[PDB]
Amino acid sequence: QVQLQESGLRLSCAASGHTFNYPIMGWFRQAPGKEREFVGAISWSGGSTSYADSVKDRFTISRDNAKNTVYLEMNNLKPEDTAVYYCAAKGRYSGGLYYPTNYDYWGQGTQVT
Amino acid sequence: NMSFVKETVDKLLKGYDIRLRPDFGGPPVCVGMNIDIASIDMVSEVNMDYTLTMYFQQYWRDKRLAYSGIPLNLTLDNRVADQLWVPDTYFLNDKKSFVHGVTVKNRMIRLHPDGTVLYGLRITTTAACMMDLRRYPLDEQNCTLEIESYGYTTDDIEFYWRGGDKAVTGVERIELPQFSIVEHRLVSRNVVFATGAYPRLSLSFRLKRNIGYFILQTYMPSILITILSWVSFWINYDASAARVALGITTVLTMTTINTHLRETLPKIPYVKAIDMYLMGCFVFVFLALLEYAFVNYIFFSRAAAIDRWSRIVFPFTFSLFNLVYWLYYV
Amino acid sequence: NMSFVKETVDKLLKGYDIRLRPDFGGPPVCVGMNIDIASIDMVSEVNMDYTLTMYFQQYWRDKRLAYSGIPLNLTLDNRVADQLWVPDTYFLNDKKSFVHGVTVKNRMIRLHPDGTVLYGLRITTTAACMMDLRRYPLDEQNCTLEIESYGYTTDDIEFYWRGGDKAVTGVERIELPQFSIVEHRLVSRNVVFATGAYPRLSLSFRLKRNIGYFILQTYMPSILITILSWVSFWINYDASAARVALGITTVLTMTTINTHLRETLPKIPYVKAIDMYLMGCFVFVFLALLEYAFVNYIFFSKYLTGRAAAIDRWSRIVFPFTFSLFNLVYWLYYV
Amino acid sequence: NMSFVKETVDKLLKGYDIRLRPDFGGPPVCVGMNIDIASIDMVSEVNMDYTLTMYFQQYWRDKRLAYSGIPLNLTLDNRVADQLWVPDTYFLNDKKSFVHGVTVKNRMIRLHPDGTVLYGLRITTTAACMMDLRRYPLDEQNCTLEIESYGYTTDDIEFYWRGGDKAVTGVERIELPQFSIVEHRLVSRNVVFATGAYPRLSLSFRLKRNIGYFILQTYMPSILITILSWVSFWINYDASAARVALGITTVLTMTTINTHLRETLPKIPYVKAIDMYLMGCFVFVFLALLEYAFVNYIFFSYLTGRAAAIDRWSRIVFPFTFSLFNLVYWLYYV
Amino acid sequence: TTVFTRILDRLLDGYDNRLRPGLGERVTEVKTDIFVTSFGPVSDHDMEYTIDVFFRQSWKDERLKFKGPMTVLRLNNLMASKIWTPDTFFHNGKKSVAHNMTMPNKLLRITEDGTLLYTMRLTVRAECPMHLEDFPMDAHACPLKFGSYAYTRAEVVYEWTREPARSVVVAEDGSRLNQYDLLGQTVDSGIVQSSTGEYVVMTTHFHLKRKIGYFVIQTYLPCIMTVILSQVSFWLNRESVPARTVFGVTTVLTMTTLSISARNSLPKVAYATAMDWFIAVCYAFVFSALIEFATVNYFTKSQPARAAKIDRLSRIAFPLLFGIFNLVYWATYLNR
Amino acid sequence: TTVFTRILDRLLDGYDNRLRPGLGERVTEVKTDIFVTSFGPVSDHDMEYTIDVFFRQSWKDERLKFKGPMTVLRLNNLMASKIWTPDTFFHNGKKSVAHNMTMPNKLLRITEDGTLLYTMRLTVRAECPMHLEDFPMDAHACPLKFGSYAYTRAEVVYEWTREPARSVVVAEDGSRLNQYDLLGQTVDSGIVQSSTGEYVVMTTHFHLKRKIGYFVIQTYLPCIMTVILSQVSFWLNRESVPARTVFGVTTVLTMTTLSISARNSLPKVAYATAMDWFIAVCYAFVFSALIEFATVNYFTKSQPARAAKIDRLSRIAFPLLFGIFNLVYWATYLNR
Ligand SMILES: *[C@@H]1O[C@H](CO)[C@@H](O[C@@H]2O[C@H](CO)[C@@H](O[C@@H]3O[C@H](CO[C@H]4O[C@H](CO)[C@@H](O)[C@H](O)[C@@H]4O)[C@@H](O)[C@H](O[C@H]4O[C@H](CO)[C@@H](O)[C@H](O)[C@@H]4O)[C@@H]3O)[C@H](O)[C@H]2NC(C)=O)[C@H](O)[C@H]1NC(C)=O
Ligand SMILES: *[C@@H]1O[C@H](CO)[C@@H](O[C@@H]2O[C@H](CO)[C@@H](O[C@@H]3O[C@H](CO[C@H]4O[C@H](CO)[C@@H](O)[C@H](O)[C@@H]4O)[C@@H](O)[C@H](O[C@H]4O[C@H](CO)[C@@H](O)[C@H](O)[C@@H]4O)[C@@H]3O)[C@H](O)[C@H]2NC(C)=O)[C@H](O)[C@H]1NC(C)=O
Ligand SMILES: *[C@@H]1O[C@H](CO)[C@@H](O[C@@H]2O[C@H](CO)[C@@H](O[C@@H]3O[C@H](CO[C@H]4O[C@H](CO)[C@@H](O)[C@H](O)[C@@H]4O)[C@@H](O)[C@H](O[C@H]4O[C@H](CO)[C@@H](O)[C@H](O)[C@@H]4O)[C@@H]3O)[C@H](O)[C@H]2NC(C)=O)[C@H](O)[C@H]1NC(C)=O
Ligand SMILES: *[C@@H]1O[C@H](CO)[C@@H](O[C@@H]2O[C@H](CO)[C@@H](O)[C@H](O)[C@H]2NC(C)=O)[C@H](O)[C@H]1NC(C)=O
Ligand SMILES: *[C@@H]1O[C@H](CO)[C@@H](O)[C@H](O)[C@H]1NC(C)=O
Ligand SMILES: *[C@@H]1O[C@H](CO)[C@@H](O)[C@H](O)[C@H]1NC(C)=O
Ligand SMILES: *[C@@H]1O[C@H](CO)[C@@H](O)[C@H](O)[C@H]1NC(C)=O
Ligand SMILES: NCCc1c[nH]cn1
Repeated sequence: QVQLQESGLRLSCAASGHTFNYPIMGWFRQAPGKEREFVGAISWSGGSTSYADSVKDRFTISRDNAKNTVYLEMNNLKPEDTAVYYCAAKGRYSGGLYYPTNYDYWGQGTQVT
Repeated sequence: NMSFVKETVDKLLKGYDIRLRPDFGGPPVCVGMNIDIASIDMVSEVNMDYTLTMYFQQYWRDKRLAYSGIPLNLTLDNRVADQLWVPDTYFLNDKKSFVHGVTVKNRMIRLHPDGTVLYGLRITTTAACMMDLRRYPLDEQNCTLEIESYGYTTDDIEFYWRGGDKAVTGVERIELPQFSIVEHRLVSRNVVFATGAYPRLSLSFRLKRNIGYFILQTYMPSILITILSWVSFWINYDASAARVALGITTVLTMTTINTHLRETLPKIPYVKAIDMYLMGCFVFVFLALLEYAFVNYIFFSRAAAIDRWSRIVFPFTFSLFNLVYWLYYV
Repeated sequence: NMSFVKETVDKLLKGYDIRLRPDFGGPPVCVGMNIDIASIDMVSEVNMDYTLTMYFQQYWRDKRLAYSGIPLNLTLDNRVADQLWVPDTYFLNDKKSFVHGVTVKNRMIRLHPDGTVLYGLRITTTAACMMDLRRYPLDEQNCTLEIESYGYTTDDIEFYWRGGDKAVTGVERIELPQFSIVEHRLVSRNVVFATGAYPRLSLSFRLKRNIGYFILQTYMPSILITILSWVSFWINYDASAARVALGITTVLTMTTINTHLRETLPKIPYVKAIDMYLMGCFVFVFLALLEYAFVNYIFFSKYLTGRAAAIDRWSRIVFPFTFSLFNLVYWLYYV
Repeated sequence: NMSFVKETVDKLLKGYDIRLRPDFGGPPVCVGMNIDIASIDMVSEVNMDYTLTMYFQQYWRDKRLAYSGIPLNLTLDNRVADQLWVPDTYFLNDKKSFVHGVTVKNRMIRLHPDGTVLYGLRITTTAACMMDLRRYPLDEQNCTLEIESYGYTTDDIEFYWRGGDKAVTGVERIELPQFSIVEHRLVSRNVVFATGAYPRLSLSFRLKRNIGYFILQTYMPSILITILSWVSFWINYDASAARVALGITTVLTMTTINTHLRETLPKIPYVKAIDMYLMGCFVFVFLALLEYAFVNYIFFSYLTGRAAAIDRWSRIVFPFTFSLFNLVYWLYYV
Repeated sequence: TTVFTRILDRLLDGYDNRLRPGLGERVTEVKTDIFVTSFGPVSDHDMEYTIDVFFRQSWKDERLKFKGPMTVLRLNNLMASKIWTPDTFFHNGKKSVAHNMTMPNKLLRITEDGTLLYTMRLTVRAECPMHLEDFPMDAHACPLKFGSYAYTRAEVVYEWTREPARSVVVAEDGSRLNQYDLLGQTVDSGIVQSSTGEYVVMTTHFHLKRKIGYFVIQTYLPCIMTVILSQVSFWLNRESVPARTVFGVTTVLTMTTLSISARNSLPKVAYATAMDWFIAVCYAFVFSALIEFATVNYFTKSQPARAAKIDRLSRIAFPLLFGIFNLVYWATYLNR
Repeated sequence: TTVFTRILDRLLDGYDNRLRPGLGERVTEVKTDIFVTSFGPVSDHDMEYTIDVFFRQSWKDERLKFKGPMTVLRLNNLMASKIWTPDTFFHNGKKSVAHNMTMPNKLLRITEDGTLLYTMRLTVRAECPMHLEDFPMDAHACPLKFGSYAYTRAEVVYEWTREPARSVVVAEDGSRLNQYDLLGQTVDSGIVQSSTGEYVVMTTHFHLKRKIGYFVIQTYLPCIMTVILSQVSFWLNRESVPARTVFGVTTVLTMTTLSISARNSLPKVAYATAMDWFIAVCYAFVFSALIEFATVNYFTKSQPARAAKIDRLSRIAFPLLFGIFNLVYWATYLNR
């Protein structure tokens, strides 16, 4: 089991447990009406990252193994981005990165406005 | 008595469309899978995979193949599998797999009067499971065999471990040379792809590397060679040839071990516990020659002190390093 | 109904000439493609190749296979592909490759009512990757998978990446031991052969080789043995046997590690970056031995001992400085 | 006219039962074999087998396939081999074999007007070659290729080498790296298994191993090392460090070369006849260390006279003894 | 001429090859025999051994009764695909290939009474467990088990063609064993239980005995040479510190080198073999002999009488200790 | 739409793939062409070399004459199975595979005049003789021969499509040569007599030159350094007997290890090529150094005046002799 904790513009998602078994870590966001959607993802090594079209070259995802943490950095914020953000972890073989169902563990929603 | 079964089987197959699955418009067909693990063969860290051999059975219900008047459930020849629809099951971890063909393509088809069909194979795969070698050789491993339907989504086909927890058998009889299977787990889930949702089965083994070979054949040489380097302290400083010979040849033996032990496991970037121990032993043999050089420099520029202090410092420091290493990795 | 779909499918294949492509006389047929990489398993420097497993989907339009009445998809059994036309696409870089066939030939056929066919394969290829090891192991490498149609020229078939840059997926599923994928690229172009033009897609990967293992394994033993050689400076020149044994055994160790590490890489004529460093360390230990021999010749062959001590301290202050300068130059040049 | 040949070939394959051999009820069919070798490369000792590439041709007579009106000799496509009956030969020694398939399954079918059929194949085979390494590398190996009928007993088929001793060709043009084909033989025999008696042709080669590579790699360094031990005898008697280092490093080098040369050949439970030389040289170096230790013991435990006498005796005896052992070894083996 | 063609055609008159003979009547009996043409190398690294055999099977089929001029007719391999045959397979096979050179190496024979014989040439790479605790003085009993795959005991039952000991017979010339000796064999039959049902499986155990003549000159002789090097290290005087030092250190180096070399050419295992015990004891002897010099050189400066006493005691004791250890080791292992 | 299906059906009506064109009228002239996409690595160990080619064959078949809307029909590979094609094969091939990724990699085009074009992607692993007398500085001419298997010269005759110089073409990017340089190719045709008859054999030799940098850096530099160590061993004082002894010792040990390491790379040729001569000369140098050291040590006490002369002679002679040996060796071998 993998435990993830959120802190936080800049946001941090820590990780503890069998982090090796769950390499990909993803960020999702949700408005009170709008449903959960895939904001971004980063692999275990951190050399490969993916972002949604609506958050291209404005968001940034970095990975540090000092304490198994990832950092999401927002630039050029807009009023439509006010939402609660989740950090989740994916298994080794669980299919596409863009679907919340594949991801197993979820971090507590952090509100941003 | 005999021709009756012949005409019955002929009647079953004529008009049978292999292309269309059972219940094309109906609910999805439930395919109950079952595995008997014949033996888990070699597990190469170099190849980052493990070879597996397994009797792979799967049950489903095709109402098209229902027959009556023949109480004996028929065990048909394997060739009839060409004439029947079967699930498009496959593996994700596999890199090179094959069905055995010794005197016959190893398959079995068993039909039942109600319409249930049992389809069995004897498969041998080379399934890839990535391994975390940071704690190597004191590491745990998780190696998984995963089963998917290639074409049919969850709306068309459905999987379930037949027999529940008892679906996979024969694991207890397996005796790997080094690894030890501490437990196995069966999981069934639904994986969402771009095309759609697909059914997933998974059989995950937890492997613990038994530690009675590397501990005796790898760490002990280095430890004994470090003690060998420490023996140089008790020799008097005047015998320069003996001291330098002992130190330099200890370094030579250490690097010989280092360059001859590279055939153990493959290229990986991060440091390993074995590499940490080797590096500690290397530096500990080096500081012996370094402090001997300091002894010579101070003497020829009082020194027996340098040596006396060293005789207790080096074993104590190495013991501290060993305790730290064993506590950290165990 | 069950029999309705059966007779519809039978009607579809009836009169279907697999020898002729769709729109035989008309303009070329377009064939979108998607690749989902399961993993890049091997990257062999001895063989100059790399293994790659992928789900390869092709998508085209065939008006002959259009059907009506049935309002949902037809996910047909993959044996139907035996009696249908499919594009003849091959990877120009492949050496040994195969379609996975565990329990069934891993293929899929999906026909849509408008006539569009989706054909999926599960392929493994040992693709060739020619690579320059001049900067090895501090090297930023490139590999490619190079798709092309064999039978049909550009006048009969068109290739494009379905979904643009998002056509290739699963890059995050690649976790090589030593390499890290910096960034990939997709290219489409027409290549001219003697027979004629041909469409041609190219997937490209830029790999960066991790360095820490190379450091800990190969490099710091060389620096360690160099300072072993240097230790001979802080020994009285009278004890000739000690300095002789130290220097000569350091040279022997250099030879041993060099000849035990050279065999790993292929036979590459130009000197690699690592070979330069090993030769530099060899030169340093060799010069240490030579200058000791020079001191011994000067002394043996009051005043002379002063010259010997002067040379010894000069070497003591010069060798670390020169080696640090060389090491900094080497690292800065290659980084 | 192509249509005439068309209808003739079509008529030949009407009522032709592939299941039944030619002359099913009559006397056995005679099959004449012919071989043309291309290479015998990769004569592996570790694998105990050799790779052979061969054009293998079979001649027989089939009355069912006789035709008239077409004077020419019909060279048909290889696919026709599936329709016609062909013999069922098989190699006993083979481990892995295959027919070449570059652009076509490499086969040839030729029909003569009198019903005679010629069936040619291009086969690669990895045939087992058991080797007696008790004289390695000074050995002369004998190994063969056996060709047997699987299904048909001697009463249903009989083999013979077409052209007598000229059946096998290309032996002269074969150049192995570390071997030389001295002689070759063809033999025909009957083998009686439980089921019945079957024919067996057999082509046997006697290969002779070269020596220059082996001597230059293995024997000469041992000679140089022994001469270094004799230098250790000659150098002094009281210079302990020089003599002791020279001897102990002589032993170290001997075991080093032993380890490097021990991995080339496979496991066999006897002296390989090259191992004997290494053990002899190791024993000589060992006695050099032993006599040096004896000299130091008698000297340190009058005495100088004894040490000088023993040194002279060793330096005059050891080279002579080594030469005698070398001559005995070479005369025994070579 | 054409009589046999029409006989063969009449045999396959609606003959369904997908049904076992006597499907609803009784259990078909498949008498089988094996002729091991060759016993390939036993690869301990790959935990397997190869065999090349003529696998024979024989069963009575009522549907293939006939009446013709010749009692027994021998057919090609095409008829084999067109009739029912058993589905025998090897339980412990790894990757076995049915030879296909020239044409498929099989034969089918049919008799007037419906008796049918079916033989095929096979190459089986079978895995057999090995306990290397007594390595290299270790015997093995590698099994070869085979039986039906689809049909159970009630549907098919196998049997040995003749008396079981004589059923499996090994060709004399075809040994192909370098470091093993085929010390006879045994056969047996039994009923294995599985989830699908109870199957009939027959095993044949081949008894092999490893030969020590290779491993002795591989490992055990150089180790003894190094131990005697340590003994002559003892025999030297006390003044020459570097001589005894270089003996000790080089002996340690050679011991380590050969110890890793011997371990390298072996399969990985989680316990110490006899060779491991021997190597460890030899390493212990070498290290003991060097620390004895460490003590002697330490004590030589002050009160050398103790140094002489311990040197004499070590010279007396070390060869005797090594000799009794070797005698105990060889008596323990070679006697069994 | 469906007119082309009717044309194809008409073409394959009364068409037999077993009979070549002009079976009793004329000889079949099969023009051929090769385009080498990639010249695979040259494995000197296996006496072989790999190559990847688009092998093209063009011939006229009057049977396949059609008049239709389109001039050229670009059919798929499936038609090639139901049509006559030449029996071309490579005489010197070892183990070749015709790539069939996705679909069989075969291109078939039919022209209205009956002309055919049949292309296919091959990976040929051919055998190349290697006269390694001047190893590692030896050029080679690796051949590739091909021709019909079944048809003699009187039946099928091959030709180069365009002029022979431009016929075989090598792609520029596809080198795949690590330690070899391709110095162009030469093509030719000829007649080979055999047991069956005369056959047309078309040959193309690829000229290769070894790249020396890897071998010089791997072998000659370490050997030169070791002999230089033996040289500088002279310059020390005579009384330091253990010093010069250990120089001679370690130099010989290092040279033996380097000789073994250099030797493992070559194949099993039974003749000293050029590295064997260099290694033998460097042996002779290091052993001469150690031997004359032993000589001067022997004379160091009885006649301590000739020792200085001998040392001076050694210092002036051995380096100069080695230098002239290197000069003559390199001049003789490089110029060849
Ligand atoms: C070695 O490593 C592998 C790989 O990481 C581990 O496998 C993981 O194993 C765990 C334990 O089995 C798996 O966990 C579970 O997921 C199941 C499927 O989940 C979803 O799907 C179902 C069905 O559609 C939904 O109902 C559900 O809401 C999810 O959407 C669950 O069914 C499991 O439930 C169990 O736990 C819960 C919570 O405690 C209970 O309430 C249930 O009653 C039930 O007991 C479970 O949540 C995990 O999915 C695996 N990882 C994968 C597939 O990537 C191995 O466990 C590990 N160890 C060993 C020894 O192999
Ligand atoms: C690993 O290494 C390989 C080999 O070098 C790299 O592959 C080259 O990759 C680049 C992309 O980084 C390719 O550049 C592309 O070619 C396109 C042309 O395709 C055409 O061919 C002709 C062009 O005359 C036309 O028929 C037609 O346009 C075809 O499309 C260009 O369109 C691309 O862009 C350029 O032009 C436009 C307009 O002028 C500019 O705005 C762009 O900025 C750009 O300059 C581009 O040039 C190149 O073709 C590849 N080589 C080969 C031989 O094909 C891999 O990219 C590398 N890996 C990585 C990850 O970079
Ligand atoms: C390499 O080593 C192998 C050993 O494995 C040699 O093989 C033997 O080769 C010899 C000669 O080539 C063979 O000798 C011949 O056997 C023939 C078989 O005939 C059977 O004939 C009757 C049957 O009732 C019986 O006599 C008996 O059962 C035979 O087995 C004989 O017909 C031959 O006879 C001819 O030779 C003899 C002797 O010269 C004459 O007196 C006769 O008149 C007649 O001319 C002959 O005896 C032997 O059988 C082979 N053995 C095996 C096991 O195959 C290779 O020859 C050898 N080759 C090289 C190059 O070194
Ligand atoms: C045919 O196979 C079925 C398996 O589905 C057999 O059915 C069962 O009988 C056994 C033994 O009594 C029980 O353990 C199972 O629980 C039964 N399962 C059912 C009825 O679904 C059946 O006996 C077999 N028949 C023959 C003639 O072999
Ligand atoms: C047919 O083959 C025979 C075999 O020798 C030969 O003599 C004859 O000349 C051939 N026929 C022709 C027309 O060449
Ligand atoms: C060889 O084996 C194949 C099975 O893959 C079989 O179809 C064929 O008939 C056999 N014989 C030949 C000559 O190919
Ligand atoms: C291999 O090539 C053959 C050529 O006939 C082809 O039929 C087969 O499909 C190929 N195998 C594949 C694509 O896996
Ligand atoms: N079996 C899922 C294949 C796939 C990949 N991508 C989309 N579908």
